[PDB]
Amino acid sequence: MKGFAMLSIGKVGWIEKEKPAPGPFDAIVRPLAVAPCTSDIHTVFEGAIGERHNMILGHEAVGEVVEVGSEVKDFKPGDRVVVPAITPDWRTSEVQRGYHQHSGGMLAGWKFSNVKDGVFGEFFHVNDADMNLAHLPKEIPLEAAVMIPDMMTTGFHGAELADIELGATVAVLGIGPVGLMAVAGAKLRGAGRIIAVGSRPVCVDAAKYYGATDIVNYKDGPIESQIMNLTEGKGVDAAIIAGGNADIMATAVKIVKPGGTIANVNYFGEGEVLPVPRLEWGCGMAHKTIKGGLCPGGRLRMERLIDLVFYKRVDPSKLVTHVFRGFDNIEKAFMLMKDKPKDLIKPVVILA
Amino acid sequence: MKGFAMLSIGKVGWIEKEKPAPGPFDAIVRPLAVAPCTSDIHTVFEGAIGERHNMILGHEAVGEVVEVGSEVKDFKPGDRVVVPAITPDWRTSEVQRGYHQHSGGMLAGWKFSNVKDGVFGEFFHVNDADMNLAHLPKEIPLEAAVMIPDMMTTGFHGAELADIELGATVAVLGIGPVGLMAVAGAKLRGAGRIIAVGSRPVCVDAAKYYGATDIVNYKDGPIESQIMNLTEGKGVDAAIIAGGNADIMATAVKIVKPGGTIANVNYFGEGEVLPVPRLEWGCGMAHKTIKGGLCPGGRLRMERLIDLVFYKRVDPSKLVTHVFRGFDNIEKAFMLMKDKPKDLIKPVVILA
Amino acid sequence: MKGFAMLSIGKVGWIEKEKPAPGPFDAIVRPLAVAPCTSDIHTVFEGAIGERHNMILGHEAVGEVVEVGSEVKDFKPGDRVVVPAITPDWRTSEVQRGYHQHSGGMLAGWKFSNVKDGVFGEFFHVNDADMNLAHLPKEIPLEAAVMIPDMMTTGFHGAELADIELGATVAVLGIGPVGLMAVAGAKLRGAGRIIAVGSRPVCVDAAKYYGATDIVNYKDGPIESQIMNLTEGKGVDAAIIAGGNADIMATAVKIVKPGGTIANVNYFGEGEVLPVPRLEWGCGMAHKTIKGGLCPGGRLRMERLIDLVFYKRVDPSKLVTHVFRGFDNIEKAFMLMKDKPKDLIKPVVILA
Amino acid sequence: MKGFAMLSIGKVGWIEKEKPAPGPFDAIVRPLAVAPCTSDIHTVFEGAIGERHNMILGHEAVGEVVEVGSEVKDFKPGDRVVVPAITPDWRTSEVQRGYHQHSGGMLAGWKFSNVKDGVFGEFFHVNDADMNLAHLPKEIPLEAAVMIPDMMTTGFHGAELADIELGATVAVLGIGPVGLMAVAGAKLRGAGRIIAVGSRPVCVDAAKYYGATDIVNYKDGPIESQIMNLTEGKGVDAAIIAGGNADIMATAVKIVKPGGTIANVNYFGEGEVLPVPRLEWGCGMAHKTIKGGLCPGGRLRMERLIDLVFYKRVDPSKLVTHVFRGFDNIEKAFMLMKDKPKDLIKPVVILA
Ligand SMILES: [Cl-]
Ligand SMILES: [Cl-]
Ligand SMILES: [Cl-]
Ligand SMILES: [Cl-]
Ligand SMILES: [Mg+2]
Ligand SMILES: [Mg+2]
Ligand SMILES: [Mg+2]
Ligand SMILES: [Mg+2]
Ligand SMILES: [Zn+2]
Ligand SMILES: [Zn+2]
Ligand SMILES: [Zn+2]
Ligand SMILES: [Zn+2]
Repeated sequence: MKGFAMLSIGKVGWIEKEKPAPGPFDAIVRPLAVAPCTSDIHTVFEGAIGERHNMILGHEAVGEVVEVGSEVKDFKPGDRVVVPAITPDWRTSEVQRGYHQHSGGMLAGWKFSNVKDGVFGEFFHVNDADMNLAHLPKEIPLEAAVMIPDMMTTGFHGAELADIELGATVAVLGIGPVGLMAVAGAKLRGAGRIIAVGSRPVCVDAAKYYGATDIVNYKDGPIESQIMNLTEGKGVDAAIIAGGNADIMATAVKIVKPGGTIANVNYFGEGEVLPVPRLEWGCGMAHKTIKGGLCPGGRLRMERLIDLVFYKRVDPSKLVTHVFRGFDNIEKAFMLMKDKPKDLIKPVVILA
Repeated sequence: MKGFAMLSIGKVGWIEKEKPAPGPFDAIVRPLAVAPCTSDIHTVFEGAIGERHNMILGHEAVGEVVEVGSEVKDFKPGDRVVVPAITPDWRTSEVQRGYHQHSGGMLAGWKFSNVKDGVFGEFFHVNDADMNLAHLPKEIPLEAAVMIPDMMTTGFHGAELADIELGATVAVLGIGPVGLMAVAGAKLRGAGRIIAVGSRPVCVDAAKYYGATDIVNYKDGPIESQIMNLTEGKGVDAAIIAGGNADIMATAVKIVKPGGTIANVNYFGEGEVLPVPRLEWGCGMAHKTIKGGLCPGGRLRMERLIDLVFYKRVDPSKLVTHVFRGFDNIEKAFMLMKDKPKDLIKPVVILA
Repeated sequence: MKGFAMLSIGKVGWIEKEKPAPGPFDAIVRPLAVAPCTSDIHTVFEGAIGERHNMILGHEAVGEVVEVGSEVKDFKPGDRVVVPAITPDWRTSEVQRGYHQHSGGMLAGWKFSNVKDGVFGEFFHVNDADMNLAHLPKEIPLEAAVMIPDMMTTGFHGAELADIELGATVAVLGIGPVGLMAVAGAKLRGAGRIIAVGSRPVCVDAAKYYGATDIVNYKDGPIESQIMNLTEGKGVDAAIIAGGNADIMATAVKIVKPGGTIANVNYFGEGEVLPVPRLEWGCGMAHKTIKGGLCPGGRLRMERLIDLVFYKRVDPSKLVTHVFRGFDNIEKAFMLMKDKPKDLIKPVVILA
Repeated sequence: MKGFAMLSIGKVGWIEKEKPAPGPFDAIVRPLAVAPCTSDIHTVFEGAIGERHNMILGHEAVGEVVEVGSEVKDFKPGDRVVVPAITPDWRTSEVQRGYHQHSGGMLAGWKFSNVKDGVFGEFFHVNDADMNLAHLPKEIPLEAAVMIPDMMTTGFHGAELADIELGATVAVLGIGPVGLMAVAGAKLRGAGRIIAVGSRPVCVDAAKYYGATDIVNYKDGPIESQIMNLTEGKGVDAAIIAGGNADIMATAVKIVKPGGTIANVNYFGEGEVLPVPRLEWGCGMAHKTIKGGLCPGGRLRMERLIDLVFYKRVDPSKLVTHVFRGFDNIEKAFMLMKDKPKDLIKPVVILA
């Protein structure tokens, strides 16, 4: 089996492994469309996950079931499905506590390209298919559906974590593809004014498209000072962090009103301490709740979002700026993620 | 002072009372636009709230502050403001418990046209100006603003009480002006498929406009059996009741899945017991939570929805089907509410 | 294998079935202690759950794992374990919605003595041992442990659903074994004044022992008015229904303040509609949230409640008012529950 | 009027000011018992809240209404009341958002000894008497009652923020007088195992009394490793921070399992950044919510805790280790808090 993988930190390239075999509850899927995530980049050229040798990359795919186990009941070979980035083992302690994201350990929900070969192969292995796969309606285009596995649940679980109230003002720090979905999520939660913080013209134009009402470029002065003016010094009702480094946490706390929420879905890789300003955090009493969690995965999550797209509630189409064909391009698309052109948001390779 | 009021049960007609005086914290407002509510009808021709003599009617109004109290600080004469239906007394017990709608009593938050003279007068009295009035931006049309005081908050509170989840399937029972806002509400909470239950063609055409994805007319079979078909027998994740009589509660509990929520914002007046089917209510264990409450009021509440319209989040314009002029029409508009023409949703009289 | 079962409605008696075989993920447990539930009585002598033939009864058991499936990993033969009444199939949809009680259907989480042979046999079958069993520390006495599987979770789930707040005033309608644990539940959620509604002298004495501060005997006038008296017409903050018929739902709504919550864990069998007084329910607007759900089950639920006992948080012992020995007795103890002696609360049969 | 106050940072001593005059809705109270707060110490010898000149200190008092406003209706001279540390202005925006602690600004609800003269005087001023005062039952001793205004609400609010679940394991970092009330609050939220982290013997003896089941003395190794052991490496379900500096935040995040809650009610005064270890915070994805808010104040809050004491649900008595008589000792008591003797927890001076 041919598959684009991580060779060792700082080194990738196509390799060959043995086609996976489904367990009684698993399914083997053949990619139809995939996408590279900035996370893979950090995983390969920054060892964000530790050292890994010959691990196929990728965790965002839409495929066709080619083989199922003896115990799979809802998916048969030939079925078109959307595959979640998070594919947990549903029979664990934490699944009973309500946090499947952490089934069997912190961030254990995430398997693809972490402790299991990713989706960038001629085939890949999905565990517990009846629990972790969702059928793909034929009316939803491959390009768009692939934004569902990770971009859309991360952005949306940003908006979810914020406890956004009807007509509340929400600030989104980081307008990348995840931020763009976090902006759409704030709009899906009844957000009134949505202040998107970003500087890429391609990202800002998309943000306005998804509901952004005010754009804030940091190259105009401090973010906390700009948001404060925009809100007559009232601050925002919530702040969703979708990107940036450690610092961005301080910004968040400073622009959020007392009793406000700061929801984080960004993956910090630098330093070892995320800054929480004690003065603006009411010396630990301003009731500014800070949240931060991995995006939900699993069938239901996928089906939920799939309806959101099916009923024109949101269209992830705008996130895809590049489209390529054939496996060979999985590599071209990948690198494209390492050096973000000013016209790039999210590339996708149809696998025809 | 001139004002259209309720004389005796079944009897209305213009009367004259003394122009009200502000307290140190209250304000006097001169209406700029108002709307009759079916409530008033029930209040007069059905004494839904008891016997009342010479009570100026109306509780939905957008006006101008003509006179403030000595202690009012955020409102002066000349200011255009939206006056919420619910204008509670913020210094009570229930306010500390978080239920201003019941400040000082059950539904005591509601004063206008209940224990206070309505807004259908040359002038009306608004208690606690700084806590119960909200500035109306010039860009928002009066026809529209007037829908915020009661229709939008009630409709929206329906969605709010429902505990909708991203992608969740919501069913709204009753597509009246309130139900229509409940349909926009659910869509504002990120509902996916929204099933609107109603028959009036003028109502359904709006329902589609506000997010309904499927129309269910009881004239085609039992509602419960239809929703069950549309949802492959899965049922809905939540059902908002915005109209109907006692029965409808049974429908609700029957269409919602175990674990779902039945949110009610409808005003039931007959019978003395609301039906909750034990069988499909899991014999008291299918976790189908039932909620029901008076719409929130107050400045903040209004502010929030004012922003929703301000940010083209939702447009209440479509609720206004008829626009009249001058006080005199407050009566034609009132009657018009009694006998709902097949082309009427919500009548509004401008400038008086 | 010998086992006391339900032959047909109104008829019970011992029968013999073949000893169950564990699936790769199940376990075979040998009871060490068990207890009859009023639900068995109704299930048999009132077909509360339909016609059943040769169905071993009982669902509250403590025992020893005698055989495990090839895939079980946390349980081995010889282990002492507490077995939850609810033993769901954790790989279902509703488990992703957060309601394992309804995994695969409304109330589907409950298998023992419903769709699966009960625990009143020389052996019984527990599905998904790692997800549905919990180790029993030797320091906890069997008489006590057996109260955890159903009585404890149900009563505690009463308090839980009640949304009790520190110092809140709770009322427990029905002080049977479940009400008793609902009384300890409220105390566990930091309830201040706890009003227990009941007449049996043996129950009231236990109620006082678990935290009730006032006793209300319906034999002294209408409950609704008596509680109104005790609370200067303020009413209670929440009302936990732990027994009664359908009429109790009304009493509940009537004693709860606007914004309060009615939490019901009682299994209603009569009639086909649970009354909800529209008047005192604010005509559908006093915000009186009504909740009612089956008790949670599974390993975790059992581990949590086990620690409560282990750390002397609560002592179920007082619930056990009779102790028998040997299977023979499983029948005498069964009958004992049909005709509640004025000195009975909960009988338990030791060792098998 | 005689009163012990803050002359300027680092300097204190009695001073004289004019007896305060009640506004239409206020009340003047004469102290019957009061107590020093570690915070006054910081506020004075560490300017934790800025420079201040001649500000009467203290915020924890039980007194006698000596004069009420013309508008006050629930309080008359002679009445014995408990006066909450937090005494907000109930007619603000933040109050409609449900955070009276921040009425008029961040932490703005805390007036006493912050922006208003404290309770350490012959008389003191209480704004909004009907909203911010609560009657003290004669059965509750003064020593005990003075522990309600700040210690109890803060400790309890810690447990409240933690989102503790029945049987959940909770850790309390810091067992000071507030931490002792968080240990009590945890037990009041249904906690099973409660791990108290502290070294002062008089504090641990009290900790055990309030429900602590395990004592962790940092002088035996790293707290995180000790808790990890005690918990088989599982970690705690919640961590309430009631003392320590910045670092303690790191400890919390390191001992709480994924999906756990770090609830802070500690007042941090050093540095400008509270540490949040990215590694063990799941790099911003371990779903380890961090909370932290000012203790609730107001009449209702006080009435709730008063009931808790009235129904022997908790007894603050053991927090009081010293008692003194007359004003003169308010200073002896104050200094007693600056240099914590090994036998001190909370000093109270009776008869003002
Ligand atoms: Cl704003
Ligand atoms: Cl559907
Ligand atoms: Cl009371
Ligand atoms: Cl443990
Ligand atoms: Mg579909
Ligand atoms: Mg505006
Ligand atoms: Mg243990
Ligand atoms: Mg009392
Ligand atoms: Zn990416
Ligand atoms: Zn109307
Ligand atoms: Zn029973
Ligand atoms: Zn203190």
